[PDB]
Amino acid sequence: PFVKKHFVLVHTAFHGAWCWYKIVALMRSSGHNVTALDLGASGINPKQALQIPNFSDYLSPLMEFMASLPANEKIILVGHALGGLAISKAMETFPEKISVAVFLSGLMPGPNIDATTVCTKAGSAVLGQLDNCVTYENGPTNPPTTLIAGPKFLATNVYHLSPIEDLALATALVRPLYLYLAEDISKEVVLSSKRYGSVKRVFIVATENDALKKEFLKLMIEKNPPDEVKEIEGSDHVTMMSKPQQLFTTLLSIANKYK
Amino acid sequence: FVKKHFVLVHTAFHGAWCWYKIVALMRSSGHNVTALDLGASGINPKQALQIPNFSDYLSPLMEFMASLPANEKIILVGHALGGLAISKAMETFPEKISVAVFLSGLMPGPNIDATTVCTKAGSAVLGQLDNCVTYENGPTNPPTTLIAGPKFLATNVYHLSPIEDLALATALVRPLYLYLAEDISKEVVLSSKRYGSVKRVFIVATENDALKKEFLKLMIEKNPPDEVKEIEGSDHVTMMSKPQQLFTTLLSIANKYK
Ligand SMILES: C=CCCCCCCCCCC(C)=O
Ligand SMILES: C=CCCCCCCCCCC(C)=O
Repeated sequence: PFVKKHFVLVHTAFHGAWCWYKIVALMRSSGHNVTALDLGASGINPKQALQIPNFSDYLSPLMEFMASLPANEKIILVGHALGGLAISKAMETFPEKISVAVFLSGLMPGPNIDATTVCTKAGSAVLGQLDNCVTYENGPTNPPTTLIAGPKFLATNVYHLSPIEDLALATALVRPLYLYLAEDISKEVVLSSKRYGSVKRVFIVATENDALKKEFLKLMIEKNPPDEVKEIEGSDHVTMMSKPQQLFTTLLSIANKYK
Repeated sequence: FVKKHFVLVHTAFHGAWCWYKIVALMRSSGHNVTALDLGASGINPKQALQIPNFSDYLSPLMEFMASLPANEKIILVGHALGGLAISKAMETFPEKISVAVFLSGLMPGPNIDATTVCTKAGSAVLGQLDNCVTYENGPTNPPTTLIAGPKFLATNVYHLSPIEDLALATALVRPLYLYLAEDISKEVVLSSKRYGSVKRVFIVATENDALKKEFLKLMIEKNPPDEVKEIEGSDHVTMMSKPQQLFTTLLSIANKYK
């Protein structure tokens, strides 16, 4: 008995809706509804990084989408890494519209390990890594304005287990990420047990993730326990690129279990 | 093995991203490749309304061509609408191009000009299936931009390509400013001494469109190239449906016109 479901996919830093193309295809092909979103200044979003210094505007595309969702319609919300922040806010704001939330190697802050804590730890693994660089559109007196992912950083830390053509796709598509202030992030993402915590949650681990160490990972899982943790072996950070079929079946299974 | 430099130019709605399979094959084989985004294409910062003049659309390529030291020749590949862009580049920097390749591209010449090839190309897209136009200059002025619908992409463009590539494109196609024939005709002027001096190869690649193939045959007849090659089983986006074949063809062309 087929039950049509609605998957909503949220990308990580530098990326956009385009990174899910293999997953979007498998979904639409099986009869499910899927929405892959471009966050602020991501993918083909019209905004430029410098134009959106407020974290609020980076998340607006998902919040607007969440608000426009029809009555009584539930979705399986999936966030990849940094996208974890975006969906956490969506969970806190519209808990009743989310069947189950999935954190794919996602930043999963909780009441006992706030957003800024997770953002600082995350920042350390990206800033200064290989050829990644920052800009100073506001002068040396102020914090760097944006972060730009380098091709070597992508090939080594993110796409090391993915098809080489996927690496080429990424280099031609990744955009700068405005370096949002922790203070601003801390005010936008505030989670409570009664709302955020009432949403079924599952975390997916990428066994060969070289972008986000398992140390930091186990920390979030331990300090903000999900309803379940699943693994995907042989996957690098971008599971949707390196292990698409496995991620797809894992998502259908998760969808079925929490419907 | 002589290292070479391939410069790829996309067609309407697309961007440098559509060449990802070809770009991957060239880098791994040792060659250098540049996949550019034209104005308001791919991740180019401009929005269609900001580039109402065709010159604005071509700027990323003209700009790239100028930065090239005359001694570093390239193989310039233009796809479909991209044919107009490389034609302009052929006229301005003729000596920097070893050979110019038109992948089912618009190939205007002295006998069949830019406005002619354009009007024809546009009739195959405007009003087709779920495509639509916008009016940012008011309801009384001609439409400003053309947007590619997903059904049109599935049926008329990616019909012979992997389903994921259709999904990829639906997530990345951007609007195209509806340039004026008058602007285009004035921007794309070609002369036998410059444009005509560049080695030119046309690649035929289309499958279930007799009229499309006819139009393509009309340009080859009116503006004869130095050679015509063919690729079978390709839909509109050969780089998606027949990657390995397109790649092989490009290397062959490159090794022959050093
Ligand atoms: C505190 C500054 C905000 C910037 C957030 C940096 C963290 C991004 C983590 C995701 C890494 C990736 C390649 O997906
Ligand atoms: C004078 C009209 C110029 C605008 C014509 C736009 C149509 C694009 C045709 C090329 C087909 C394609 C997208 O590959």
